Amino acid sequence: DLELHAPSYPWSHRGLLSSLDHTSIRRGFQVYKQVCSSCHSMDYVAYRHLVGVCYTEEEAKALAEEVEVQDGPNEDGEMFMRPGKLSDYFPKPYPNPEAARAANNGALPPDLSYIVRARHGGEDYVFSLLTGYCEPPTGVSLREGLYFNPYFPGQAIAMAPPIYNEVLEFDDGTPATMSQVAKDVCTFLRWASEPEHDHRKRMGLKMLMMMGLLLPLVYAMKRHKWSVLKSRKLAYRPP
Amino acid sequence: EMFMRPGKLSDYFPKPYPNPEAARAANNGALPPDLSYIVRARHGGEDYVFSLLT
Amino acid sequence: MLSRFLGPRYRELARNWIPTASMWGAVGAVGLVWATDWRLILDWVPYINGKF
Amino acid sequence: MTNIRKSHPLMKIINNAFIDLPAPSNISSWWNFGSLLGICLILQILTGLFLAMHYTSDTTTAFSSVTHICRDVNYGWVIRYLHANGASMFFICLFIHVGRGLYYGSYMFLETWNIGVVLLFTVMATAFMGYVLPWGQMSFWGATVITNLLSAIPYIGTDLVEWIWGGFSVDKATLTRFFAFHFILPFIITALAAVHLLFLHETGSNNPTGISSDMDKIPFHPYYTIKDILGALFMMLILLILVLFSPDLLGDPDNYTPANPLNTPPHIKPEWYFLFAYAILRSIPNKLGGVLALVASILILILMPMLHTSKQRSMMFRPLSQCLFWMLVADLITLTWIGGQPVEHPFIIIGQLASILYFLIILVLMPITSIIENNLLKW
Amino acid sequence: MTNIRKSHPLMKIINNAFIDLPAPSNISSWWNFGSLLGICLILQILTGLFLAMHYTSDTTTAFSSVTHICRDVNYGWVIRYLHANGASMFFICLFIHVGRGLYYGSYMFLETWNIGVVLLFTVMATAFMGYVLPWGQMSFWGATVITNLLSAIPYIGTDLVEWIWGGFSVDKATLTRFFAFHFILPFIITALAAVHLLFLHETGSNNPTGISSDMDKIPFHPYYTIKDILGALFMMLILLILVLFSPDLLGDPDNYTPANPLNTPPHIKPEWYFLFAYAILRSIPNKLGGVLALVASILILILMPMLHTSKQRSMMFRPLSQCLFWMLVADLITLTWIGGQPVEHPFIIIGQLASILYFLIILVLMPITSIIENNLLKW
Amino acid sequence: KGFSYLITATTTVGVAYAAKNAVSQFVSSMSASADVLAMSKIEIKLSDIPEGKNMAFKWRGKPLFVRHRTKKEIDQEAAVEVSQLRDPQHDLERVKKPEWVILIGVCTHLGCVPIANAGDFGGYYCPCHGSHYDASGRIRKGPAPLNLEVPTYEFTSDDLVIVG
Amino acid sequence: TLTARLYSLLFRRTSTFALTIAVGALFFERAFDQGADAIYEHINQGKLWKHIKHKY
Amino acid sequence: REFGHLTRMRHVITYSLSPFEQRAFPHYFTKGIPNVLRRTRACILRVAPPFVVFYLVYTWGTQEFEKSKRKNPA
Ligand code: HEC
Ligand code: HEM
Ligand code: HEM
Ligand code: HEM
Ligand code: HEM
Ligand code: FES
Repeated sequence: DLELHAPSYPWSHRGLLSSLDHTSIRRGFQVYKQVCSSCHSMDYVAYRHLVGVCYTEEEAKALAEEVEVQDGPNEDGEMFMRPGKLSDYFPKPYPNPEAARAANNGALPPDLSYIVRARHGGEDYVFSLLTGYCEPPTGVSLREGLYFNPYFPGQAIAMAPPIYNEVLEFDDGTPATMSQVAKDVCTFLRWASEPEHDHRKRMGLKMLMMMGLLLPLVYAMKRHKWSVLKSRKLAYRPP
Repeated sequence: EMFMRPGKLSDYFPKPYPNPEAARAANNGALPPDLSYIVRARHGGEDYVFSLLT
Repeated sequence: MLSRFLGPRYRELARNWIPTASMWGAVGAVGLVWATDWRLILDWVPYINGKF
Repeated sequence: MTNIRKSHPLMKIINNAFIDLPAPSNISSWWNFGSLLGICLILQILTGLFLAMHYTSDTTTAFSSVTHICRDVNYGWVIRYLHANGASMFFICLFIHVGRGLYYGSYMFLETWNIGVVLLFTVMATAFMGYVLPWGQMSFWGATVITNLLSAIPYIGTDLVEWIWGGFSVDKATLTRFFAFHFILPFIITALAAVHLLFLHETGSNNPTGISSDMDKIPFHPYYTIKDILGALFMMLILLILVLFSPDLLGDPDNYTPANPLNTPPHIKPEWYFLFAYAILRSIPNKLGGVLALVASILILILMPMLHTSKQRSMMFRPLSQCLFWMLVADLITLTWIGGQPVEHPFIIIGQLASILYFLIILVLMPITSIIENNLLKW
Repeated sequence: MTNIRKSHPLMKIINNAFIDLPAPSNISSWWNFGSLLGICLILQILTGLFLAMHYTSDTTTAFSSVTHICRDVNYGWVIRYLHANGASMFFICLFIHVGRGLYYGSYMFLETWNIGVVLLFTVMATAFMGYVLPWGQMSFWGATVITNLLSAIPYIGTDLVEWIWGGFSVDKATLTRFFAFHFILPFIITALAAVHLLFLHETGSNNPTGISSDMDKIPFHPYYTIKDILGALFMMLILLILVLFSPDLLGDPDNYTPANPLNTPPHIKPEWYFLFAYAILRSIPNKLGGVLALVASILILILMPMLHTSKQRSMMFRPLSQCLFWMLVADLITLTWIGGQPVEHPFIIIGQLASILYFLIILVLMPITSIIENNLLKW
Repeated sequence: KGFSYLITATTTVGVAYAAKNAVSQFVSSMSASADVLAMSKIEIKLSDIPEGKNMAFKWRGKPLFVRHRTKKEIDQEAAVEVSQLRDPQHDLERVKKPEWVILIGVCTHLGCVPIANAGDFGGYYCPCHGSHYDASGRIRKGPAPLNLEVPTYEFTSDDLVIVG
Repeated sequence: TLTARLYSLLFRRTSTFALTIAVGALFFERAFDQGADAIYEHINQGKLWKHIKHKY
Repeated sequence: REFGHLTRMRHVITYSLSPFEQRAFPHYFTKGIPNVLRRTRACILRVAPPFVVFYLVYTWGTQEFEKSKRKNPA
């Protein structure tokens, strides 16, 4: 039984006021769209979100133009194809959950829009799950078509090994190391479930300094006003 | 796949056209209004619709 | 009312309170421009137009 | 002619309630948690309204609406996490306030104490309603378990669960009625808080020493306004740290998964501020006994004025009772932790002992200890 | 020993409010409407809660949810039509109350009068906002027109309509924010009504004669409870007559149609209680002047305490003022009828003339008639 | 007094900054969200639309026709008078650049979509109740009460024309 | 003392006190925003979107 | 309960000074630190034990859970 608690990796964003690596965010969106998007969905995160965080405006426009998404009723009422735009959400795999479950043996690939914020462990858990596939030990022979992942609850996951070495050619020129790919996709997922991380830490900085000023001054005002009470020399002169 | 089964008491009334644009393109471009609230929506009530049909 | 406020000492009070009320008005105008971030006014002032 | 502060109708009430109210001169910081609570209401109500302007209560789109709030609305995540962590701080301040009232003998104010118990029940139900609204896995399943808990009532029990819970399971009707009740209740809380202050005012306030402070009353406005302002700013510090560095620190990650009636999460726990009762529910094996013990865990507060045997209202000069009170607090944290953990061998017995010790302190140990100290002080 | 009625704080407040409060004996039925309003408030709020328990604010479910309430929900149609006709009856009582205040010089209670004007504003806003919630053709289209009226405001005005709409036009964001504000506002109305009652209770009500009735005052509980009971029963008689025999009488049938933004309705009109000020808006050609006249048509109530010049507070002894008041009432009826009708010949000229006559009577004819009134009585 | 009040002044300016930076957050929250900004008010069209065509797109909540009005139909629109039109609207205010016409795609009679290159005059025809429309964007006559609505389009960079 | 001049000029009148507070807010918002943003970008150099657009 | 019907007091004199003449922090650290140390010495003797026994209980429960959840040789 038991379960591996994901080791606390030294993420660049793990700092109290340290942000995400936006280049890593772009390289992690690339791996998502290349291998992850073939079976997983991101729903809420749309092509418009990528503008200003990982991709520029025209790059995101081209990215949305590459994929064809399904648009509403035709002039005859036919449900037709159409090139994607920024307003469009991330295109999804097999349309209904039943088809996704049937195609992928009997398991539903969860949406990654919140997967790094819905699992106890977050980025550490996701990174360990991806780079943790190991040969099953003695006496724990699993099904056919199943794969032993110690970090997965139940130690029996339904993934064909997602990230293997030299799978995707990064546009920047970074090597296709399995660790590099896993780190990039993990950072992308952390951005995906927390699309305010940069601005949240900015507000944290501003609030910290603002009230590092405010507390001493408000306390000084309180002591200034209360100082009359805290210096009342009393007396008692009964006859 | 979307499978077809015999209707039951749970189901609402069947919709003759799959989507409204199909209905308009089928008839003349006009849309047959939903008959559920048609009487309560036209000034005159039933006396209106009857007067139309006759 | 009309006549009861139309007295010499009342205009004396008005003259006395013109500065404080007038520059309370300036306080309010500056506060409004500040709160709304009125670019029509804030553009001309130095060192703040850089925010735009 | 005359001062408007003490002549205008509304201004008279404001003056004699907050400006010139004679308050004890030596109230500690613990009393300040009163004002914070009220602030923690307003600060959280204003946020709560702004989510209501982007949250659709339909089950098929509640979670997507919440994600749209956190992802699309201008500064929506600020409002959402401020709301959640403000509820958490509201419960922190409520527990601290009840601890203050129990400690310094304020529970001898009777009417204010019972009104406070009613307020506690109302807000504690309101938070449970609010947790369901995002329609996450924990939201749906915790609502299922907590509502099914009511089925232990004899005879009419199931029928009541047929009524409150909408029949069926936790489904479309349940979400809408939970939203409506979640919206209406805090205004009732506001009215009851006004009644709470109204009952508090003619008695004054209980100073830490427990003695009457009628010979040292000071005006409220010059001192306690700025004191509670500083306290509210400290509460702002804690709330902003929570909201802005670890937004989901006091929360279950699985709530960020859309509710699915086809999969029970591995752990089914309510929010952290409910576990102190949840563990009690697990203490008694019987379902009805669990309901009764869980309700009595909060109903025991109104019995405190009756169970006061010490001749001293306060607790500053009662060291033996002080040890008992701190044992009670430690037992509360132990119960919370036990409720957090699942039901195996190491936790069942600890939870049972913690609940027994809780009740034994409140009804048995504290009055006997007070009598012992009265004897030990020649009275 | 002392009376719990007048020693317990809550009971003391209730006693001084409507148990032992002195009241004029010659109070006619025209004052009963006050209590009726309170009843028509509570009977509204409760019903609203139940409606909020089966309403999903969204452009894809609002009409469907309302239909589901009407048909499927056990006794849901009665709640829905109860709500609509209760809002209509609330406005009937509000208009009758304002007429009573004008007639018997009740605006001499300046603070109560101003608080009443604020309450009236809030009620109009609440009803306008609530009529959007069913999301019918009339709801959406009227909302578009009324909110777009704010575009006439200089400078900021255009941005405001983008702010209120939550975007480029009335859409789902506008619907949900309207739902949230429609929820919150009635409790603000309740608080303002409490303040309005406090201000009135300070000085006491005014009898139809206008002379002070301090010499002849009767306790409120033995008499003016059962009379208000009878008034509320009569109001219920009318209201359930409307709900149970002609449910969609005042409401436009076009609401019972999904809100399609591709088809403008034949005539866009607000409620019967909104058609008078909307006709005033129609009368003035200039857009900004139209909004100014619209807001002034209600804000002019605040000027009434200043415009009174006759030495008699009430109107029982001022027949010329009575004729002027009835001319004003007929003018308001004409405004409502014109607002119902389209802006064509001769409705344009009739609406314009009646719009001028409204302000001309309120600002000019009444004070000049009062001067002639005083001159006719040696004083 | 100067020092004791300087403490208060600095406290007050800090509180004012915080109060603005909170109330502005709330006010902008009630303002238009990002989705409507990035889905509705962006209507760039490439000049791929050739002469004499009406490829129509469903933007905001209505379709819109991008007419490539050629010289011929331009001079029919010029020749057609203004006065006897039901709601007189000359082609000048109807459209800025003669070669391209931007207008909504919902006939004002009861809705639907007017099919192009029909309606006796030539431009548009709503077949629901047979309302023919003026090619410039107006209506010469018919069941439809008034002319087709024209949006606040902009003609900048004709190759890439944005509609507001 | 400079503080004496401050109290005599800008602090004696409560209305000019409000004016001083308002102008102080005017300058202080911009100063704090610029300083905090500069600190933020200094800590996370080569990580924010502002530090990477140069390539694209 | 407003000022005036509060209590009866005689021969009590209270001396107070203007807030603009006293320093707002008279001997802040040099006097506060001994007082805080004294308060801690007074309260910790009765405050600490119940909280520390919670810590041993928590550690014991955690190790008991982990050892009972482990496999036994059989
Ligand atoms: C061709 C199929 C396929 C590919 C490629 C794939 N996945 Fe999955 N994934 C699945 C299936 C099937 C499941 C369901 C297994 C289960 O029940 O947990 C799954 C489950 C997951 C889970 C849920 C684990 C949990 O805790 O329950 C995460 C997280 C996940 N995938 C991330 C990824 C990431 C990150 C990548 C690539 C960078 C990836 N996947 C590539 C098919 C795939
Ligand atoms: C007693 C006071 C209240 C408490 C303690 C409270 C608590 C909560 C909590 C904990 C949630 C879940 C938040 C989350 O899971 O992220 C919630 C949801 C919600 N509450 Fe409240 N609430 C209160 C009053 C109100 C009020 C007055 C409103 C409306 C003005 C409101 C509107 C909402 C809405 C719309 C949601 C759903 C959106 C969301 O989950 O954040 N609540 N509430
Ligand atoms: C809705 C949340 C609550 C609010 C807004 C509230 C408000 C207040 C306020 C402002 C005070 C005065 C400050 C103080 O003495 O602490 C107070 C005092 C008091 N409250 Fe509450 N309260 C709340 C909940 C409770 C609860 C849960 C109880 C306990 C059952 C309670 C019982 C008391 C008592 C006994 C006092 C008197 C304290 C004293 O004078 O020593 N209140 N309340
Ligand atoms: C001040 C008293 C109130 C007035 C004047 C008022 C007015 C209205 C009106 C005119 C409608 C539209 C009725 C229609 O569809 O024809 C409406 C709908 C609604 N109101 Fe209210 N309302 C009041 C109080 C409340 C309260 C307190 C709530 C919340 C508890 C509420 C919730 C609703 C809901 C959910 C709807 C939509 C259902 C429907 O339209 O029938 N109302 N309101
Ligand atoms: C929210 C709706 C309202 C409620 C619940 C309400 C409540 C009451 C009640 C119960 C009375 C005593 C009975 C009576 O004199 O009729 C009263 C009196 C009064 N109300 Fe209102 N009122 C409301 C709206 C208004 C409005 C719109 C005005 C006018 C601006 C107004 C002005 C007055 C006046 C002048 C009196 C004193 C009448 C007299 O003493 O003869 N009220 N109000
Ligand atoms: S809708 Fe176009 S002709 Fe009737």
